[PDB]
This record gives sequence, C-alpha cells and structure tokens, in this order.
Amino acid sequence: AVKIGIIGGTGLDDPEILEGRTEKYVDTPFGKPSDALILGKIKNVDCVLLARHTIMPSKVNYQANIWALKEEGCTHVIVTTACGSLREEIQPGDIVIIDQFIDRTTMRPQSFYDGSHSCARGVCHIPMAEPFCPKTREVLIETAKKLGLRCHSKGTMVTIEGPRFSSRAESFMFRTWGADVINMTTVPEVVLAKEAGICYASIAMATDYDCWKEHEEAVSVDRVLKTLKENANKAKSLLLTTIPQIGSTEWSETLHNLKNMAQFSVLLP
Amino acid sequence: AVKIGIIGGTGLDDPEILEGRTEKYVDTPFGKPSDALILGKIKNVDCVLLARHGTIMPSKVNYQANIWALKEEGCTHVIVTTACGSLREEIQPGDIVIIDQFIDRTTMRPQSFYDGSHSCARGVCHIPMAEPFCPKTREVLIETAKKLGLRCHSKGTMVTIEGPRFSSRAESFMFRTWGADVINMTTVPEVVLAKEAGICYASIAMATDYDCWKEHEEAVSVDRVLKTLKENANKAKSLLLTTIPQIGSTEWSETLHNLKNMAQFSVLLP
Amino acid sequence: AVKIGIIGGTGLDDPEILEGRTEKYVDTPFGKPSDALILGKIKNVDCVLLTIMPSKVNYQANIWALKEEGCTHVIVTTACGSLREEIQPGDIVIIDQFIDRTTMRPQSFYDGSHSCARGVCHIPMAEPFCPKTREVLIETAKKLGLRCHSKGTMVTIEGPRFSSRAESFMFRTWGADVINMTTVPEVVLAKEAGICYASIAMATDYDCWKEHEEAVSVDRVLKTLKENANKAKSLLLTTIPQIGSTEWSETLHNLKNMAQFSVLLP
Ligand SMILES: Nc1ncnc2c(CN3C[C@H](CSCCCc4cn(Cc5ccccc5)nn4)[C@@H](O)C3)c[nH]c12
Ligand SMILES: Nc1ncnc2c(CN3C[C@H](CSCCCc4cn(Cc5ccccc5)nn4)[C@@H](O)C3)c[nH]c12
Ligand SMILES: Nc1ncnc2c(CN3C[C@H](CSCCCc4cn(Cc5ccccc5)nn4)[C@@H](O)C3)c[nH]c12
Ligand SMILES: [Cl-]
Ligand SMILES: [Cl-]
Ligand SMILES: [Cl-]
Ligand SMILES: [Cl-]
Repeated sequence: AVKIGIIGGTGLDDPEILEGRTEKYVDTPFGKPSDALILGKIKNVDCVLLARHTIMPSKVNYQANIWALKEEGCTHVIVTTACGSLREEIQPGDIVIIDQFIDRTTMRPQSFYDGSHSCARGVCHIPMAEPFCPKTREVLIETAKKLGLRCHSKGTMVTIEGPRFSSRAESFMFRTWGADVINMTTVPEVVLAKEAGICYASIAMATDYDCWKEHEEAVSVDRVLKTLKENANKAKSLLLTTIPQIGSTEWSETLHNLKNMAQFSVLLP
Repeated sequence: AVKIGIIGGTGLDDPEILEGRTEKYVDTPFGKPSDALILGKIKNVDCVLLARHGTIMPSKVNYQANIWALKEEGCTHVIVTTACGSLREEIQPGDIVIIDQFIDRTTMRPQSFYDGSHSCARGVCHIPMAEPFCPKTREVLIETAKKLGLRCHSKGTMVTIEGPRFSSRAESFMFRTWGADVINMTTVPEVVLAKEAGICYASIAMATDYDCWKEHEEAVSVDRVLKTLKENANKAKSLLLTTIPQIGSTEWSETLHNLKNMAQFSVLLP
Repeated sequence: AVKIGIIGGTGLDDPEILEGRTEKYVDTPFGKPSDALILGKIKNVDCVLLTIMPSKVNYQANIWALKEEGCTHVIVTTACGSLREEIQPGDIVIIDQFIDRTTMRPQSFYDGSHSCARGVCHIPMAEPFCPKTREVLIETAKKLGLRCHSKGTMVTIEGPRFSSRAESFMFRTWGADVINMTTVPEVVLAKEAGICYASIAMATDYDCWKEHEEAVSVDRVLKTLKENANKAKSLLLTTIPQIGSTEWSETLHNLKNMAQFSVLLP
C-alpha cells in the first residue's frame, strides 16, 4: 500500500486534484510540524500534503515533519524545491532530479536518535552513499521526458544554512566542489527520511544563476518569485503525472531494503 | 545626514580625535551590545564607536545586538577594522586589504535579524550577498590609502573561521585552493547583518601573519599577531581618520536608497 | 613523570595488562566525562583509560579530567573511513593534520563561563599532533610489521550520518585521506591543556567514493574492527613503554608555553 508524502508541492491542495480532503494537526516527540497534514487521494493514490514553511529554512521543524509523515504510514516522500543553478547548462525553469547533496548547514539536527527521545533510542549512523530513491528518480526522469519538460537526470545540491544568499566567492567555490544547484532545505530532510526508511526524491527547479555568472542578474527573492511564477506549473504537472506511476510500481523489495538499512544503522548498548 | 559606526577601530576614543564624547549603554531586542556606544564627532562627522570584544571569543560576540544598536543610533555607514592572517605571499604582514568578498566557515552564528521571534523584524529575509561590501566606501578607502602611501590591496576574499582556535595547516592549504586571500574570525556575520539593516559596510583588514601555510616560516600565534599590530596598527588608524571626512563629504542618497530597497524587497511576508 | 591518557584504546582494561587498577568517577567544571577513569600501570608507565552520538560526547569534560589527573600525553585510537585507494581497511594511519567539518561542538575551555579558564584562548593548530609521539608510533608499527601510513589528514564530520558520495568526492579534492567523527575537538582541547596528543587511526571501510564497491555501513565497520582491532591494541601496548623512557621536558615545556601564551586577558 503506497502512501506519498508531498512537501512544498505547489497547490496540489485543490478540490479538482485532491479527493477526500481531510485536514489534521499532529504532535510529535520533536514538536509541531510546519503545518497541518492534508490527507486525500490524487489519481487514486493515498497522499499526505505538508507545507514546509514565513519561517527561515534554519527553523523549519524537519524532524517533526518527517516523523509525522512516517507516523501517517508514508512509504514515499516527494519534495519540490526552488534552487539556484551553478552550471550554464542548468537554465532557470529547468528541473533537476537531484541524486546527491553537499551539506553546508550548521544549525540543524540531522537525526531522530539524539539520546533524548526514547521512541528513537540508541545512535544511528545512516548511510548516505545514495541519498535519493533510485526508482522514484527513474519514474520522475521518464515522466519528465514524456511531458516534454526541460529536465536534468542528475545533479548535486549544495544546501546552505541561509537565510542569506551566497557570496560570489562562495558561489565559485561551490562550483569547484562539484555542486550543480543550490538551496536551503534538502538537508536534513533527505537524511531524516532515510533514517525513517522512507523512499525520498526531490524535484528541484532552477530559478536563477546564483551570482557566479558575470553576464546575468544576480539572485534575489524577486528574481526567484518571478521565475517560479513563469515556470512552477511544470513541477506541478511532473508531480501529478508521476504520482499514479508510483502507485502502480512494485515497491516491497525497495522498501524492505530501506527498512533493513535503517534498522541495522542503529547501535544499542 | 551621514553617521559612521566604527567597530574595532583602534584608539579613536581619544579627546584629541573625538569631540563631544558621550558614552552610552543601550539594549536591543537581541540583547546587550559588546560594549557601550561612544558618540561624538571626528573631523566634523558624527561617529559611533563600538568595541567588538568589549574579553569575549568571536563566537560569542552579540553581532545582532551590535549592528541593531548602530542602526538604531542612525548609522548610515559602518567601517570595521580587523586583523587577519595572509594566505598569499604578496599580502605581507602590515599590509592593508580592502576586502570585497567572504567565504563563511562559521557554524554557531545567527546571521539574520528576521528569526521569527522578534516582531521589529517580522518575516523571512533572504539578503543578496553577491557584493557584500559597499563599493563606494571601499573606493574611498582605496583612494585614501594610496594618498597616505600605504601598502594596500584593493580587493580580497576573507575566509571567516569559527575559532577561537587557529586553523590547521591542512585547513590553511584548503582555503588557498578555495580562493581565500586572508583569514579572520569576525567578518561573518557582521557584514551580513549590516546589509540586512541597509547600512553601507566596509572593512579594513590588516594582515598580521601568514597563518601556517608556509612550512618555512613562523606560524601564527597570539604573540605574533600582537607584535605585528604594535609595529603597524597606526596605519589602520590613519586610514580610518583620513577616510572619515571623505565619507562625510561624498553624496550617498542613491547608494543608501538602493541598499534600503534591496533590504526591504528581500523580506517575505505571509 | 609521564602519565598517558588513553581514549578509545580497545580493551586495555585487562588485569593481565593493567596493574594497580583503580576505577574512578570524576566531575569537572564542564560536566561528567563519558565514562569512569581507569587508573593503573601498563608496563611500568602510569596510564589513565577513558550509546552517545559523536556530536554529544563531552570532549571538554574528558580532556579536562585527564589533565586534572596529571596526564602529560594522550593517545587516542579511532576507526575511520579511507578516502585513498592505498589506505586499505585494516591499515593504521598515524594522522598529522585535520580538516574540521563539525558544526555543533565547543572547541575551547575558555568560553567566558568557567573561571578555571578565564580569558580567550587562540590555540595554534599548525601542528596539531605531537611529532615525537607520532615518530615513536611510526617506528613501533614498523617493528611490529604493521601496515601503517606515516601521515594523513583526517576530515572530522559532524555525524551521526555518514557522508554522501558528493561529500566523499569533495573531501578527496580537499586533501583529506581519512574520515571520522571524533578527532575535532579532542585534538584542539588537548593542545589547549598543554597535553602531547597523538592518534592511531584504523581504516574500516572506503566510505562511499567508489561507485563500484560496497559503501560504508555500521556492519561493514564492525566487521573490519572484528578482523583487525588487535593491531591497534598491539601498537599501543608496545608504544607505551617507549613513551615512558623518552625524554619529554623540552617538548612539554614548549607545549605549556604555547598554551599559556595563547590566552588573552583584559
Ligand atoms: N541562489 C540560491 N541560493 C540558495 N537558495 C536558492 C533558492 C531556494 N530557496 C528559495 C527561497 C527564497 S524565495 C521564496 C520561495 C518560494 C518557494 C516555493 N517553493 C515550492 C515550489 C518549488 C518549485 C516549484 C513550485 C513551488 N519553493 N520556494 C529560499 O528559502 C531559498 C533559489 N535560488 C537560490
Ligand atoms: N591566522 C589567523 N587566523 C584567524 N584569525 C586571525 C587573526 C585575527 N584575529 C586576531 C585575534 C587574536 S589576537 C588579538 C588581537 C587584538 C586585536 C586588536 N584589534 C583592533 C585592530 C585591528 C587591526 C588594526 C588595528 C587595530 N583587532 N584585534 C583573533 O580574534 C583573530 C589574525 N591572524 C589570524
Ligand atoms: N566512513 C566513515 N565516515 C565517518 N566516520 C567513520 C568511522 C568512525 N566511526 C565509526 C562509527 C560507526 S560504526 C560503530 C563502530 C564501533 C566502534 C568500536 N570502536 C573501537 C576501536 C576503534 C579503533 C580501533 C580498534 C577499536 N570504534 N568504533 C561512527 O561513530 C564513526 C568509520 N568509518 C567512517
Ligand atoms: Cl530551499
Ligand atoms: Cl577577527
Ligand atoms: Cl565547510
Ligand atoms: Cl569517529
């Protein structure tokens, strides 16, 4: 029984899209989620909507958000994020189905197993070699091709602490590190999802070229918002078309392996 | 009406320099500043002096309170003076660097006023940092340093480390490969918070050592830094003293208007 | 009078190895250490032996306790991932540098809230690991026939998660040779306390930078330690008496001066 958590996914909270709408405020051992969970079906697949933020990315309760989705029975989480492009070839409006990250966050709890919550006792060392679910990514990539969307099949997201944008020296340095796109929210979301044994993937939409590029207008909030206004529908279409493909793919082996990975990453006395 | 905040600026708190001296302890929504604000005029320009460390590790300095206080006092400009390590042979101890970029290696530091818990700063702020330091102020600093005959570098990238420890040699080498030219512990988040407050911020960095990336020279220590400052700190003081009246007689309204707009339109509201 | 703090050093707490065994629970201005201190002699040398994510270990209390007990030296043993083909699982690396990728960790005793440590301390880190101790480790490893690398840069990550593959590749480009979660701030605090610090790092995996091999997991690390941990124990046991009969007064005097003159006061 697949159930898809959706974070930041535009306006899928729509009666034309979401059937059986049920709003729900939950509490977790880690505090309150960002918003109420919105339950319902989209193309006959059970979904759980959760708005990520009004709140700086540093302060979003990622632990509570992922814990809530897990407690609701989510097997998958698909997030949508804006991002800056650090590569000429990734143009504003392009989608990037990211497959790696580089952590530049500093203030963020990255584990449920922190020694202070005995629903998560012990110490967890989760592998991150492949942080994003390969099968989900393959469906996203294939669906984007069918929809005719400008889409990159891989890429490394650098997540900065924020809320400030990067300096130019930082932007150039991230390029030398191998980062392709830049944002403020992928970490620790992706990490906590893996700890919970959830298949996690991300739809990243480039909105700007950060500030590395000597021939273009540097990033600002208005530049980001403008590009999203002109392009956000692409991400919504990809997500809507992808959901039923996920609903009719087989997952029991994938989910079993994720469960084992999560389980055997925990050390106990 | 220009008013210049001055942070770490040697001994400008001197009756021969500062006229109308008024000491002042303030409180902010972010807690107490590092020290009392010293108000007065230096060469006919309103100035506000603020010691950065009062005895306090760079990690613990209340940067938010410091910048908020200067903003609340009407400061349009902030000029900071900092010691730094050189990561380049050409930047010798005693040289001044008018930095134009930074690389953040800090970890513990709030970098925004708009943190969701202070309703003098409601919403979320994503301040642009493509050009973190005020270009016009930097141009005045550069031109003034040339006139004073000072060894001065017109640009450079400051890496700011968390501290209070110095860097390892592997860290020092890595920072060179990243494009950093000098290294310190205080530029971030000061520069960031000043931009959020719409203040024209510039920095005078004085190289005091070569960090530890030369295996064939004396590595940095507190005594090496103090020795170089003893032999050279007057250069930074002279630059700052000569610069203040040039800032006082430059036109700023367009520069300040653009900073204000940038700050204002970086804020997202519900 | 040398006294050697030993951290993570396998099972040296053995009556066949450790003589005047005295268990001891201490408190410090920084809170409780990770475990009780086990005092005793190993060969003829006074030693102090010393569930929680690496982020939460009370490194300040641990190092303060060892200092307060009179330790002149600290030798730590650590597992680590290898970021270089030539450093194979089971190899020992006598590390000589680090790169800090931690974020949550106090790295100083002189934090403005403890007046056993008043002022601000800016400790030099050009040479974070004691050269003489490292030379003894290297020479002893050669005598024991152990696979050993005479230098290496440890990147210490915050954890508790392992690194992503993009992170692993990036660390290679930065010059890191091995990767762990505990060297920083341990090495830093030891230098502040004027203690001669060295590290025995044992590679347990290749992290995840090979796209054609099994990535690191807890079970891969545990398996390699089961097959190899005795090497680190042997190195440490054989090294202790060499440290006990080396002269240290100049080395310790210079460390003491460095620590002392790194402190700024009002
Ligand atoms: N150069 C850059 N460096 C670092 N990060 C970025 C970003 C991404 N966000 C954006 C945000 C500031 S603007 C307000 C965000 C509105 C928004 C809405 N959604 C969900 C979404 C995503 C894609 C398509 C449709 C909806 N994601 N973001 C800020 O939190 C950072 C873009 N460019 C960057
Ligand atoms: N290699 C290096 N790595 C990282 N940082 C540095 C520094 C800069 N400071 C120095 C400080 C510890 S020593 C005490 C300095 C006292 C002082 C006094 N002033 C004011 C001043 C500054 C410049 C010129 C004139 C006066 N600024 N600092 C410590 O806070 C860091 C220099 N080299 C570095
Ligand atoms: N790729 C990698 N990236 C980052 N760190 C590592 C490590 C080091 N440890 C390992 C630990 C997770 S597994 C739990 C192992 C339990 C243990 C037991 N001992 C004692 C020991 C150590 C060295 C030599 C002999 C015994 N040390 N660790 C985790 O706490 C970090 C190894 N590979 C890494
Ligand atoms: Cl983001
Ligand atoms: Cl500094
Ligand atoms: Cl970093
Ligand atoms: Cl470790």
